[PDB]
Amino acid sequence: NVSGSVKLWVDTTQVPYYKKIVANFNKKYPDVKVKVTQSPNGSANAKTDVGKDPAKAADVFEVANDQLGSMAEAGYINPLSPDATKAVKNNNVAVASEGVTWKGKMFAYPFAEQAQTIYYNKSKLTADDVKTWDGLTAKGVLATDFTNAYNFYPVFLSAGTQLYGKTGETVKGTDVNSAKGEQAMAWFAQQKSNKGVMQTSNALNQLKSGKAAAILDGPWNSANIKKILGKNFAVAPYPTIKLDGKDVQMQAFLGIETFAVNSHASGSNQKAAATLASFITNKESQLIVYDHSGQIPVDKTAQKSSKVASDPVAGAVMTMAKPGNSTLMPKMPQMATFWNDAAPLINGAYTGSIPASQYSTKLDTFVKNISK
Ligand SMILES: OC[C@H]1O[C@@H]2O[C@H]3[C@H](O)[C@@H](O)[C@@H](O[C@H]4[C@H](O)[C@@H](O)[C@@H](O[C@H]5[C@H](O)[C@@H](O)[C@@H](O[C@H]6[C@H](O)[C@@H](O)[C@@H](O[C@H]7[C@H](O)[C@@H](O)[C@@H](O[C@H]1[C@H](O)[C@H]2O)O[C@@H]7CO)O[C@@H]6CO)O[C@@H]5CO)O[C@@H]4CO)O[C@@H]3CO
Repeated sequence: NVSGSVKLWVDTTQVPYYKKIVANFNKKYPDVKVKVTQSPNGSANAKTDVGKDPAKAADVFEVANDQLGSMAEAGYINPLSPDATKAVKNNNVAVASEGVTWKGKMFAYPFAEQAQTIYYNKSKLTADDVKTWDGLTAKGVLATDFTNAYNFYPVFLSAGTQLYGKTGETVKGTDVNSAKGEQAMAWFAQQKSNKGVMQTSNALNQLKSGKAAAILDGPWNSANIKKILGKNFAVAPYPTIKLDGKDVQMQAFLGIETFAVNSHASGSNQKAAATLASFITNKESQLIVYDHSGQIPVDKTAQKSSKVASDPVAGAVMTMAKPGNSTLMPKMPQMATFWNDAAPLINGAYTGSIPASQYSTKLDTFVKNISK
């Protein structure tokens, strides 16, 4: 039997359908009392919302894969048991297992495969127009945010640099302090004068108002964007960009969204938390998330289901996941410093706060900063 009381943290707009998933959980585990709330500062802040006060934080909480190495090293999450690991590995696609694995051990329960794509109004741009960045932006406005390093750091990967080495595990392996890194900086700077590129803190709202023909966004907004665009909805994988005169695919990050179990819980509450985390990341639950938000399951069976297999967003995400089209977000403990420093590096190049004469210096400083 499973008994106990557990608190579950999800994002604000996910609460209604996680209550449905928890109702399904309670059909099987009637004696577990679950309280579902939104998290204090959203899934993007999980490591900080938990770490501020582990005993007060949720027992099961939503967290993206990049945060897991920090939380594992800090002791906030324990490794999954051998049986739990076996189930994650058997049930989900390989990149989901890689996403939750730190130094050979799994630390979370994966549920969604995330890659940004182009979402666009097909009455304003054609499928051919969206194949190249310059061609798209010559024909319509793409709204985006150069202050968000998740959006734009992968241009450095398109440029041929590595982030924490070959597989994202090498502390000193970021090599953007190079001519290749400068090519990416120059690309950001070029976009400031591209009249088809609109800087905004809310690209989705510019799509909704009709001021943008296209945005870069992820599958957490798939259903939202389908509603906004209606019969004009279209999606495509990321386009090519020109770096040093060559056309190369513009990358996105590949992220894996997960639930983790707070290591504070003990006794029956710990068992209940692990059971809940397994359940809410199972195939049925992933498909409920898909039905509501359009997020893409990591479950092998769910991905091949007719419903997901026919969704154009799923197809674009599966393209994005291929080598060369994205890179899995690393999960080094240094990732907080990486994100903090990457955003001003990129935005400084875009706005001109960092002029070309400073690219090499700033990239050298960046590598030192993120490699401690
Ligand atoms: O912008 C939307 C976001 O805004 C608000 O969050 C605050 C947040 O509370 C602050 O802590 C801070 O965020 C920091 C993070 O703390 C820091 O870790 C880092 O974040 C990086 C993430 O760790 C990394 O995973 C990735 O984030 C992706 C993520 O993988 C995607 O799943 C997707 O996340 C969605 C979130 O799950 C969701 O909560 C919401 O996020 C809000 C948040 O709720 C709100 O309170 O929507 C997003 C999708 O739009 O996308 C994110 C990328 O945006 O990359 C980030 C780095 O970009 O750095 C951030 C920023 O410095 O600040 C934000 C407000 O800016």
